[PDB]
This record gives sequence, C-alpha cells and structure tokens, in this order.
Amino acid sequence: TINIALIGYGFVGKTFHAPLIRSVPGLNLAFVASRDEEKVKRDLPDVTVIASPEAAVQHPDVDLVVIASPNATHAPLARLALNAGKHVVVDKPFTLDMQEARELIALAEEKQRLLSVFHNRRWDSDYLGIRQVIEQGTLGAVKHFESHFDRFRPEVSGLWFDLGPHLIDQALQLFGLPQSVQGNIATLRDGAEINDWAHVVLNYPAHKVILHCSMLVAGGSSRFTVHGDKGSVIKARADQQESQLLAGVVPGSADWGQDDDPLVIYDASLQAHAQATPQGDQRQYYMLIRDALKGQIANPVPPVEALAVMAVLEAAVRSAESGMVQTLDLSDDERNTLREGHH
Amino acid sequence: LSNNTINIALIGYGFVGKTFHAPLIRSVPGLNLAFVASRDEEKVKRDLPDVTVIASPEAAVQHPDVDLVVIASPNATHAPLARLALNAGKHVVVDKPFTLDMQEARELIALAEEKQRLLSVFHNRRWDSDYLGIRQVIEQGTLGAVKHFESHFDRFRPEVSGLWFDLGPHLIDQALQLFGLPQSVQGNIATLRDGAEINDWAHVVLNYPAHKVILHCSMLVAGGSSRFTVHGDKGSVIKARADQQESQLLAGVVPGSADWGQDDDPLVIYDASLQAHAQATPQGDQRQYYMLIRDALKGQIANPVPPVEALAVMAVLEAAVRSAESGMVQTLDLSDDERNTLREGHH
Ligand SMILES: [Cl-]
Ligand SMILES: [Cl-]
Repeated sequence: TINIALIGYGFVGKTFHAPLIRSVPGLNLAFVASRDEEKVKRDLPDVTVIASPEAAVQHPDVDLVVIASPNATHAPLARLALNAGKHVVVDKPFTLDMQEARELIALAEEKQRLLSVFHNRRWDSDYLGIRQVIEQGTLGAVKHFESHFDRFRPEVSGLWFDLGPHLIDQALQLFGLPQSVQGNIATLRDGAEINDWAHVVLNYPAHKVILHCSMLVAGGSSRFTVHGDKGSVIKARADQQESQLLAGVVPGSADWGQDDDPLVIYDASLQAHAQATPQGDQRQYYMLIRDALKGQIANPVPPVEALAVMAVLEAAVRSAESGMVQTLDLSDDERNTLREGHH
Repeated sequence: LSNNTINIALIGYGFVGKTFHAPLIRSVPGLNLAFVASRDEEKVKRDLPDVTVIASPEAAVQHPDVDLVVIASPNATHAPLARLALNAGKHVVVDKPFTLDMQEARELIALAEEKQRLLSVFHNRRWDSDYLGIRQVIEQGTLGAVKHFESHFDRFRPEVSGLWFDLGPHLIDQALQLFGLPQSVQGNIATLRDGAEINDWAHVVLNYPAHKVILHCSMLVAGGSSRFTVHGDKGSVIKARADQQESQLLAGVVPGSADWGQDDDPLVIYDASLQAHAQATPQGDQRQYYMLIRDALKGQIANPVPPVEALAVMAVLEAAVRSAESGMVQTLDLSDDERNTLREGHH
C-alpha cells in the first residue's frame, strides 16, 4: 500500500485531494498536515493529523506527499519531501517560478523519486468526448479548436492563472507544443481587481487553438467547439465533476463523472446528430500515479509536462502585457523530451 | 427625363450592379435609374428594357443629366471613376472597396468637400435584421454594460481578395457604429483549408477601454457558430442565423416586397437567472441606405455614411493585417481631425 501524507486541509485539500485519494484503492491517506485537527478529523476520523508541514513531509511511514498548502510553500515543501526520499504530487501551481520548477525536476531525478503536478483534467467527460470524435475522423483534419471555461458571476491570482492550466494542458496533450502564443487578458467586471476575461490563441503549423475563460457569460457559449474540413463538433456543457465535488458527491459513486449532455456533430451536409459523451473520472490521475509508483507504468504526468504548461501560461501573460506574440521559454532538450513523450 | 428625381447612372452591370444596386435603387421613390454604363447593352436591356445604356464609364459619369453616380465596376476603377465623377460635379456612391489605399481615400474625401458634393461608400449592412436586433437589445439596457461583443461570418466550403478583406468590412463597420473607434487592434489571419491560396480564417480583436470586440471569419464551419454573441454584466444575447436579404436578392426577390428582410430567427436572451427567452428580431432593409442617401441629397439630413467612416473601416482592416504579420498589437492610422469627426460623430 502507498501511504500518503496530504499537506494542507484547506479548500483544495479537503474538496479535491482527500475525497479522490480516499476513493482510490491501493492508496492510503494516513496523515494530514494541518494546524486544525478538529476540521480534519470530523471528515477523516481515522487519519493522523500532524501540525507541522515540514514534519509531515519527513514522516517515516510516508511514501507519497501530496502538497495542497499555500502557493508559495509548494516549491519549498517539495524540495524537503524529495530530499526526505518521498514521492511528490504538487497541487497547482507547480511553483511560482520556472527556474524552481526545473530545479525540482532535477532534484527528483537525482533522488530517483516520482514528481508530478495535479493536472487532473485529462479525463473529463467533455474532453474525452471531444478527443474521441477527433480520433474517429468524423471531422477530418482539425483546423479550429476552441475551448471555453465560462460562467456568470457579476458579483465581485486571476482567472487565467486559475483556469488557464486546465485549458492549456488539454490542448498540449492533443496537439503538442504550439509555435507561438498570443494572449489578451483583462479585468472587465466593474470593480474587479484581477483578470476575469482571458482570450488566448495558440498557433500551430496547420490549425488554430483558442483558449477562453470569462466570469461574465450568462449563456450562449460552448465548452468545446471544434471545426475540421469534414465537419464540426460542439460540446455545450462542461464536465460536472468539480460541481459534484463541491456538492460533496463521493468520487467513484453511481453518478460520478456522468455527462448526459451529448456531443453535437455537424457533417458536410450541415446537419447535426448527437453522440453520447463518455463518462469522466479524474480519479484516473491518482490511479495512474498509484500504478506508476508500483512500477507498472511511467509517471502519468511527468514534471516536464507541467513545465510546458507554465511556459504557455507565462507566454500568454507576456503577450497580453507587451502586446506581442510570444514563443515558449523551453530549452531544446526540454522541447526534445516533450516532443518524444508526445509519443 | 423627369426633373424632380435624383437621376442616377449605375456604373457597371456585373454581379453587384445587377443583383444589388439596380433592384434596391428602383425600389426607392425619388430615385431614378436612368443610365447604366456597360459594354453589353442586351444584358442590361434584358432586365431594364427602358434604361439608357452608355458604353463607356467616363461618358456615363460625365453626362449632364446625371445627378448621382453609383460605382459598381471593377475594384481598380473605383478610385479613378469616383475622382472623375466628383470633378464632374456629380454626387458619388462607391461600392466596396472605397479605394485601394488610404491616401487615395483621403484624397477623395478632400475632393468631395472641395467640390461640395456628397460622397459615400456602400456599407449596406447597418440595416440587417441580425444587427438591428442585437443593437436593439444592447440599447434597451437588457444586457447591462456590454463587455464581450462577438460577430461572425462563417460558412462551410472545404473545397477550394481574401476572406478578411471581403467580409471583414461589414463586421468592422457594425462594431464601429456601435462602439466608436477601438484603442488597439490585434489580428490573426491564416490559410487553413487544404489547397487554399488565400486566407480563409480571420480572427480579429478590437480592444476598447472597458470591453472587447471579436470579429471572426472562416470558410470551414460545418455548424455550431452564431452570427452574434454578446455578453454584458446583466445578461447575454445570441443571434444564431444571419440576415437573409442577400439570399433573397440572389433569388430575385423584389426589395421592399412582402417577405423582404423578414427574420423569423429570434434573439435568444439570457438574464442573470441563466434562463433564456426569445425576442422577435426586427425586419432588415438595406433600402434604407438609398432612402437616407436620397434624403441627404434633398438636404433633409446628413450623409448617412460619410466617407470618413469608410476610412475608419479601412484603418481597422489594415491594422488587423499589420498585427497579423508583425505579431504586434496595432493602433489606427487616422489623424486627429479624422478622429474628432469620428468621436463627435459617434457623439
Ligand atoms: Cl490542470
Ligand atoms: Cl459593409
């Protein structure tokens, strides 16, 4: 069994990590680092609460550390964990600096331990449905790929920083690294203080990718819109696993990851037909991390992939601030590794 | 020739002259299409048995009985013929494109003012059912303050002057009419269809101080897009289908007739409750362009489409192309006096 020490029982720790981990056999959430034992124990009566994060990442019976503490503590605790010989999963952001990311990637390899980042959206119902239609050949060669994370919250780190990672990760998994990145980021809600509108375009040799998210969309947009030379596919509603976790649904239960919002496909005749959307399950992230730790498969989300996401994320910000199209700040070897990994 | 009418010479009886101008003009009282310049009399006479056909454009434009010249000849002839018409003391309406470059456009504007004649450009999409509908919802205050305005021109033609230059103009013109001039323009233009040799995908963003405008053109959209998508802090509105006047004209429907400009595709509005309700889309009618030009010529009102507004569209059009090539956000190349006219023109 793999003994886990979850570091931090704040929103993310309690709402995402604990429930997912607890629902995955082969993993054992035995320790939780938190200054508030009662909060942890009312939910997890059988876990051991360790007050100090540093003490937690270095505990004897701990095999894997899941860092869900404040952003600024991710990099430090990760270093401490790897040096203590533990495997590590870091909740986004990996780090607040790419140089640190590279140092952590380097450290993990030196220490021969697994290092991964919580890019948990590769198994969403919407995404899986779209990837399926694309691989089916239904739309021919993809020329326009649009992905939205929109909602209506007129009542007032930023939307791009929070939602951009999901959008980017999915795009890189499907198409690999883009040639350039053009970004337009703004704060449009009256009185808001951080961006709530992000429109990012990723340029590829033969197609375009549009990543968009906004806090001001009462209705009318689609989670996914993809156009190819043989047809188009639209997925209206976004994967509802996050809303399920928010509601307290137990991961892996009957309606977990179910999506009754079908994929709408338009063929060359401009007519549409529906195609059932496959169920999603972000538990896959932990199931695969589990298998990787058992030597059954390679790390499902190697750290260089998280570095690639940061590169695009930061490139988009530079573009928005400078008004200039940007390239990715990745070394040739990193690009080589990412390219080869892309199968 | 009747003296109480605005006597027009339509220059060119090609696709646009025959499908758009002749039918529209003939449907507007007070206007009289008396001359048509074309090298093919029979082709003209087949539709307009009683109009006078003049072989050369120059002779038609300079005819003393002509009050207004409508230029619908090849693109390269627009600037020179407009120049000749103005110098001949005639009023002029130029089919898009106004001119091929901005300096000539500016020269024509100056010339029309010197010759004290009306000069306009055929930006005929300001009276489309979809646009009028969207404008109505915005002005109603239904969406609260507009934050994201998206306008599309998409079709599905996998089998192959560029998409941006052809369709970008009406998309831009509508945006400027609604919001005035943007602070900056960002563009991404490409050729994506297999075998295509001209851009068939254009994604342009107009940046305003408190909101964004997205104009999108593509030849590869089998389905899924909306003509207009507008989000405000109080709600959203989507207009799925495009105005049908063009299709009606192509089908030979008489402008101003029974079903002219009708649009039974409603505006779909989403309020803060996230629920949608429909709103009847107003009838569209591009005959308004000529009715207003008519009224302007009779001195009743100002030019409905002053040349400086066409110059503004050209500025945005070119700025998008520069941005697309340089990868750099662009500002518009308009003078302070042009901006003043445009700012107070937008009030
Ligand atoms: Cl992610
Ligand atoms: Cl137009």
